[PDB]
Amino acid sequence: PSALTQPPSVSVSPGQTASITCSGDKLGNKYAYWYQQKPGQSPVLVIFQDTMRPSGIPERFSASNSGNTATLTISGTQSIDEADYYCQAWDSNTAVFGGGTKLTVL
Amino acid sequence: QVQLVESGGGLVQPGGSLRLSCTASGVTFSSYAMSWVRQAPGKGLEWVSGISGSGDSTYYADSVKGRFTISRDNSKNTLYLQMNSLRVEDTAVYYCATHYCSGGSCPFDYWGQGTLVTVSS
Amino acid sequence: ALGKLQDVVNHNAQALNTLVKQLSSKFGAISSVLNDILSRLDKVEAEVQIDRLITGRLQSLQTYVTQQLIRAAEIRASANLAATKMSECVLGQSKRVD
Amino acid sequence: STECSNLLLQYGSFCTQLKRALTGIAVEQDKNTQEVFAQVKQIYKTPPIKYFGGFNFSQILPDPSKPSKRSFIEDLLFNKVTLADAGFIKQYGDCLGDIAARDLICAQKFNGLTVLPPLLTDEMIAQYTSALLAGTITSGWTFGAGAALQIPFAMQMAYRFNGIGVTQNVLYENQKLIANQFNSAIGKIQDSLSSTASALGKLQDVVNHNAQALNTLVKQLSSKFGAISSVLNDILSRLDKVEAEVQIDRLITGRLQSLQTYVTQQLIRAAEIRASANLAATKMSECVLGQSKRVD
Amino acid sequence: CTLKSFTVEKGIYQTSNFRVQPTESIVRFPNITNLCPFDEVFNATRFASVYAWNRKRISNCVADYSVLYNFAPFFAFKCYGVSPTKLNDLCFTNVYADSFVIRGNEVSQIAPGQTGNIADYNYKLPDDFTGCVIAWNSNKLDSKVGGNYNYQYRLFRKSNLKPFERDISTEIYQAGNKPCNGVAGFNCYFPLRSYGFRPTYGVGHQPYRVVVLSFELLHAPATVCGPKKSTNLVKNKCVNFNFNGLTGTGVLTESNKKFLPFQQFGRDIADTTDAVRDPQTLEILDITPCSFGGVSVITPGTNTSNQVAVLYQGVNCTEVPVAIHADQLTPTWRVYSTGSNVFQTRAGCLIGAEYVNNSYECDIPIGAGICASYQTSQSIIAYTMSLGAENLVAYSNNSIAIPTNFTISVTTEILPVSMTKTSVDCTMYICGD
Amino acid sequence: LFLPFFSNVTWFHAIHVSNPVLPFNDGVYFASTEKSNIIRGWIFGTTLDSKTQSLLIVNNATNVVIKVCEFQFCNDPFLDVFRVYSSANNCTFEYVSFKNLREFVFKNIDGYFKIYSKHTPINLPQGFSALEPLVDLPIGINITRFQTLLALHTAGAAAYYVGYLQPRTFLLKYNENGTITDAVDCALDPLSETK
Ligand SMILES: *[C@@H]1O[C@H](CO)[C@@H](O)[C@H](O)[C@H]1NC(C)=O
Ligand SMILES: *[C@@H]1O[C@H](CO)[C@@H](O)[C@H](O)[C@H]1NC(C)=O
Ligand SMILES: *[C@@H]1O[C@H](CO)[C@@H](O)[C@H](O)[C@H]1NC(C)=O
Ligand SMILES: *[C@@H]1O[C@H](CO)[C@@H](O)[C@H](O)[C@H]1NC(C)=O
Ligand SMILES: *[C@@H]1O[C@H](CO)[C@@H](O)[C@H](O)[C@H]1NC(C)=O
Ligand SMILES: *[C@@H]1O[C@H](CO)[C@@H](O)[C@H](O)[C@H]1NC(C)=O
Ligand SMILES: *[C@@H]1O[C@H](CO)[C@@H](O)[C@H](O)[C@H]1NC(C)=O
Ligand SMILES: *[C@@H]1O[C@H](CO)[C@@H](O)[C@H](O)[C@H]1NC(C)=O
Repeated sequence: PSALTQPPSVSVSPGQTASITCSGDKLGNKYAYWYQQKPGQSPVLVIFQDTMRPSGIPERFSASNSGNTATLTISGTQSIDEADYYCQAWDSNTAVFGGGTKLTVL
Repeated sequence: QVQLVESGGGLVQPGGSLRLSCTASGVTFSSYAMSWVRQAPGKGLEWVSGISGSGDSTYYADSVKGRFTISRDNSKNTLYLQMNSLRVEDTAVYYCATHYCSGGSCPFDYWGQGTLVTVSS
Repeated sequence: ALGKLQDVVNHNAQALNTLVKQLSSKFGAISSVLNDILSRLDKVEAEVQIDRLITGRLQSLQTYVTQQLIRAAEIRASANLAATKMSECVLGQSKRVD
Repeated sequence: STECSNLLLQYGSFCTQLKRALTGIAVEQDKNTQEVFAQVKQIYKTPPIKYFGGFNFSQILPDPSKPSKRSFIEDLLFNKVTLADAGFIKQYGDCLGDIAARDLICAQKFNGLTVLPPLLTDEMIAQYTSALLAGTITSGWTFGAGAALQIPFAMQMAYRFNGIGVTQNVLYENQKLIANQFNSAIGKIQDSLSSTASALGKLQDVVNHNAQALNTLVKQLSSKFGAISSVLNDILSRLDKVEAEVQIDRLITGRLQSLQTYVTQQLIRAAEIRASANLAATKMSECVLGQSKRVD
Repeated sequence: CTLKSFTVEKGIYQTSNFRVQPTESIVRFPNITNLCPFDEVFNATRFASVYAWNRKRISNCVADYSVLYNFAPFFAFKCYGVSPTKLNDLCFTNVYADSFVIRGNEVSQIAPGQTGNIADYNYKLPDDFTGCVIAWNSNKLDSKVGGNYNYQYRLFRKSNLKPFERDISTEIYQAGNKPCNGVAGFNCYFPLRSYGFRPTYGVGHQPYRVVVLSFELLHAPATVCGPKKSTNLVKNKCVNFNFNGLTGTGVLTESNKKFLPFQQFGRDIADTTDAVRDPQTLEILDITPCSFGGVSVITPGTNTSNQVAVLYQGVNCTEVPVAIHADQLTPTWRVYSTGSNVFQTRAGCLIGAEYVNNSYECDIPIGAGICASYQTSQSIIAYTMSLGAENLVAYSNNSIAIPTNFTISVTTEILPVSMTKTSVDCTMYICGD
Repeated sequence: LFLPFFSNVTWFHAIHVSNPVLPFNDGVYFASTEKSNIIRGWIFGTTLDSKTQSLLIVNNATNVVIKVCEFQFCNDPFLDVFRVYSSANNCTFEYVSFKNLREFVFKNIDGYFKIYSKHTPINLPQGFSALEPLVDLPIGINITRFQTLLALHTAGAAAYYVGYLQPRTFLLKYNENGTITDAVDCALDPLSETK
């Protein structure tokens, strides 16, 4: 919409399930996009159009967008998945991002 | 292999000017809409401006409106971000991202390495 | 000056001429002429084309008759008004304004 | 589709006579309006002095404040009937993107069905009604026969009382009572219009019947009529010429029948509307331009 | 030409609509490069029995159906809901190739709506089947001197199969009322019987190899497509377009409609496609008809002048088509917006008439209070119609106007009374003699 | 084939304190609120023997496996930590891929096994939540009976709902955003038929 609210951080042990959430006014009425940014690295798209993954993104990644929240779930969180995940949506030909969440892998 | 290379980033005094340039290789440049997005060290991602595929339509964020200007050359496969009146808040790493549309159905599938614009006295 | 009556005449004449001109429509058949269909095709094949022609010409006739009924209703309303005016304007003096 | 158009040419003059019938109906609507409202040889106007024997006409006389210059009661009536389509300009953009689906008018327009605007605008019809009203309240029934002959309104009321077999002294001796009763009755008309939202059910029914007819015509485009598909493009993309022609013929026959059904109901309804308009013109002549002895 | 006459009376006439024409053609098919494996369907060493018929899935490949004539010497396709020569222009979500062997006089049973032993107990096609049946004689491969008994069909079954249902069961069949106990008895038959395909048999008794291709032409994402090169995607222009076989003409714009992942097309009330997902970029696009509108021609009589004015009905003067060249706008005649005066009415854009501040009585009605006339140098003028002259009535509380004379007036009223009485000989009109 | 409105559905409670076959009819509506993951698939068939072909659907942490072999199913199939079946031969098809109401619809039309599903958070509620198509399987086999699999590692509980589809006519309301928000079961009562 205009403000994609996102938790600061999510702490997960290897093999657990991470659940990063993205909240916005009726976010379920728009497409949702998730990007993974690593330290000193460019952003990488992992979820587009709510629940679709680009080719090459591991099958463990999944997402949904219902109501006014969109969630990103990395099942079986590995050490590689430690990164800064972002949430994005479009509004009147302008891109709107969420604050970002660091997936701290234990 | 799609590759976006950025250039033109350096230290400027406040009130100065710049011109960022993003060059695409291994992709049809005219079939993509292009966009500039900035990330300050420690802060989040912010969409600065985006241009249509042919460049006929242009869109800017409010915090950057009037000041910045984005253009493209399809012959050179290059995207330009004319930067002027640079205020202190403009310090960020600037990425160029390709997307097929801006109507809501397309993601930023490819991102650049990122260029730094630091503005200070 | 008598445009109404001439218009009635012309509408009837144009309807009949339209009906005649509709006989050159193929309506999806190979020909609009029954004799050519019967001379070029054997019985079974000719029946399909003749059925197409029959349906088209039947529809043209029903269209004509429906417009005729509606126009006849309008004409009957005009005739009832004329009879009322004969009674109340010719056979008497009318108080009704206009 | 050009293939369908060439096939449709084989059906003769069905389309042209459908178009002729609809054009006749469209012309007849303007004729109906002219026959009802253009019954005055001049646009009559009252002087700024607005005293008529104590009778209050402010709520049916024009309001110069508003652009339409409609009366107060005419404003209420105008807001009681909501049009499906006024027939005015629809610029590109109203039927593009995500606005078209939420509007049936866009589908109608995209499938060749349009609404034409009346010849007389609402402002002109209000002008006619105000001319008739000024003629009546300043000259009685004289302007219906010849030149408008001014007469004080109380004396005109005395003429009317004579017209119903009551001596005029009854009017003159109860003039304030009679004027107050008229003012109260007009006030009740006002309050009833301001309360009841379906009082003008007849006119809204006309509007609704036309709108539903057009929407039915649009919805008939999804009928297969015995063909494999109701979409011409799919038939042309899936079958070669010879087989495609059979299915296109089926669709042409079905849609032709849909159009003829629509036009036939339009003709019959137009006849009913013409009868109503002739009655309205007779009532304008005999109730507004004069006093009627005809019971009820 | 609309009036079918060489003379036109004064009036306004509705002619053909204008229409912006497509500037180019767009083809958009999915990015698929693999060739479909039809060789191993038509070139198998042995085909399955019809009771145990084989089903193979074809997906994520490019299907050129013109190569099927090379793999097998059949005479022709027999297709349903599609023509064989249009297959290469289409896309399908999936294809299924069913293959088996029957005898020649049973080939008519491989068709929707059929009955018989094969259609009831071995292989059943749905009544709404869309696909093609390819059958060819295989006497040189499936016949032996002593007879070939490897090919079998189900002769007995308690009930008929459902469409596309397979039954490889071999339970003993009970024709009578006594139990069978897994033993072939008197009314207890083994359900399967073998063809005895011999080379000496007549044509109707000879083996035939059958391949049934079933697919879906309904709106859905597709992974099997014909040989068709994709062009680029053009937006904001009137184009011909082809999305996975769905053809049409219109303007393509970016859509905010939220398609679910299984949705490729969006349909409107008339069941016309007004939204499509791009098969390569996966973006959602809106489809709008290019540009159109009614045209009326305002003429005085051809006895008076050949000058005309043109009304573009219900249209902004800015959207009046200005498309250069004769292939981008029908009708091909042009009336210059600058050359002839342009006036905006609520009924549309009027070109060819000069608007004036005078008000006259209506001569040729345009609409929304505007009328046109041929007046003086004579030209077509447009104006607001006059309702009449104003007349302030000299009303007061004690003033009356009383006539001193009179006029005897005689006026005319014409009323139709009857119309032409007509009779039709229905048989003569319809059938002649 | 829809589940009729206000229809009588069965609320099963399966318990293992440390199981007859259900009919299939035209089709099945399956709802489960439990999140212990004990429910992990279904079986479908007619005899569920080696005499006929049967459909087996089993899901796990990151996959779902679907087969149409001739399973000799056990009397009480369940997943261990097989005991679902003893033998499996002649495989012809294979495929691999607040509270929470998980709803499913299975129907078997022509030779295609169609599955619809929907996960909706709940506070069987009283609103509308249309199910999305999930897969259709080109398996041509006859199904009259079905059963639910459980996953046993100990005390186990599993509650689920079963309703049956009937040939009906429904009037669906699509809102401006493309969502099915309302429906009318035309054969429910006189008022629905009028609607
Ligand atoms: C006439 O009617 C108007 C509107 O109802 C009202 O405001 C006004 O007071 C009335 N005048 C007299 C004299 O009754
Ligand atoms: C399906 O199986 C049941 C029970 O075995 C049987 O009664 C029915 O006839 C079968 N239907 C078909 C189409 O084979
Ligand atoms: C025609 O469109 C222009 C802008 O395109 C608009 O300003 C104008 O008001 C429109 N005219 C009418 C009569 O709607
Ligand atoms: C008509 O009125 C317009 C607008 O006031 C004015 O510009 C123009 O000169 C007038 N033309 C004539 C012929 O009076
Ligand atoms: C007419 O009468 C009204 C009220 O009786 C009065 O206000 C008005 O001034 C009178 N007009 C003339 C011209 O005497
Ligand atoms: C009445 O009119 C006639 C003809 O119009 C005229 O000759 C006659 O003088 C008029 N009478 C008076 C009294 O003016
Ligand atoms: C549902 O069916 C059972 C019997 O199978 C019956 O006892 C129960 O009353 C039914 N429910 C309703 C609401 O009628
Ligand atoms: C459709 O989506 C828009 C987008 O925000 C929203 O404003 C509107 O309320 C939605 N309509 C319904 C019926 O949910």
